[PDB]
Amino acid sequence: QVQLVESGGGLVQAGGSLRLSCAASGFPVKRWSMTWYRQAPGKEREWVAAIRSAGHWTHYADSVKGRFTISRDNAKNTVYLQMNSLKPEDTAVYYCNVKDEGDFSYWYDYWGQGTQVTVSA
Amino acid sequence: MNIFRLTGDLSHLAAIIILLLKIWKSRSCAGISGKSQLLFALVFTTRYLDLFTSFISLYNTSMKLIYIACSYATVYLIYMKFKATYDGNHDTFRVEFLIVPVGGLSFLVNHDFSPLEILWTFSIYLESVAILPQLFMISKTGEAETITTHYLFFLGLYRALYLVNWIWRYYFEGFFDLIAVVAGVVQTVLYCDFFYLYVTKVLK
Ligand SMILES: CCCCCCCC/C=C/CCCCCCCC(=O)OC[C@H](O)CO
Repeated sequence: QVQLVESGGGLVQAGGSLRLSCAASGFPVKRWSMTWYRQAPGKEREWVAAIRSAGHWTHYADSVKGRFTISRDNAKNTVYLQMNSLKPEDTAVYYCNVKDEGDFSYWYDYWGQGTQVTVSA
Repeated sequence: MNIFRLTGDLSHLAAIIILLLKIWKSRSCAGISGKSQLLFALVFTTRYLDLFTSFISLYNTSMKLIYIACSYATVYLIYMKFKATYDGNHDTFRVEFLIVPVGGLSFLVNHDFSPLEILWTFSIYLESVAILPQLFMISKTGEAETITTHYLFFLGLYRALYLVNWIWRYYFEGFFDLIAVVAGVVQTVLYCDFFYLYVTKVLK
């Protein structure tokens, strides 16, 4: 029902910056949330940043507070993750996930393919 | 995970079906607040107004219809079919001091000022205080012949599972809806007083 495509990943220096983008395609719903996850090699998946379809609400994991910025652009069906002052621990495959916040929509839960982000020491 | 919200909704639906069947099979709505049932029907009407608009799934549209049909049928049984057993003289709560302040609060305090967000915020706020006419009725008379133990159990399991859902989504997904959580805590505290009045006044 919804396909998500992520871009903006790659290799960058320690202290560098990157902006990821999650482009949404398909049939929309009125109220949704979008969350960025990452899965470093050998580790469990963890949430990074979270945003809703409207409002000023944002949430950032403790390890990325003050360095990452999540933002919306409904004119493009896109949500961005600005990652500033990257450290080698931020090396992971980043995934965006969109969920329908409406009732009775337990399986309207879609994920991108993932984008590699590597930070050299 | 999405297990706590699903089992919470199914527990909520079970409570709705148990009450509807209790009124139908016992041919009486003695002890039921028709005003609270009217408020719950208004919660589902304002939240699921995009029923025929916005098709997402067949489980989604039918479940919205099940809640509406069951809530409207319960209202029909209280005010039309079995109105002879409706204790109107005890269902004295002035719901104007609920709908009007909740309506004003939804326009004042919300996540985004848009018709669909205001409507959702209204149904969230209203659902948290929709049980108040039922609470004031039992507190006045000490009776709730139609309210059964299994009905209250599934309502309580519905509130407990939603609480688990808030904690799970916060810790594992970073998601939290401050409006939904604060209103949900108010609703859960009111249900606990609902359970406290039934156990202390109706039982013993
Ligand atoms: C008699 C009337 C009874 C009514 C009973 C209602 C019970 C639920 C109340 C919730 C208050 C809301 C608490 C959370 C408020 C959060 C506000 C917020 O985050 O607002 C963002 C805003 O959009 C930035 O401009």
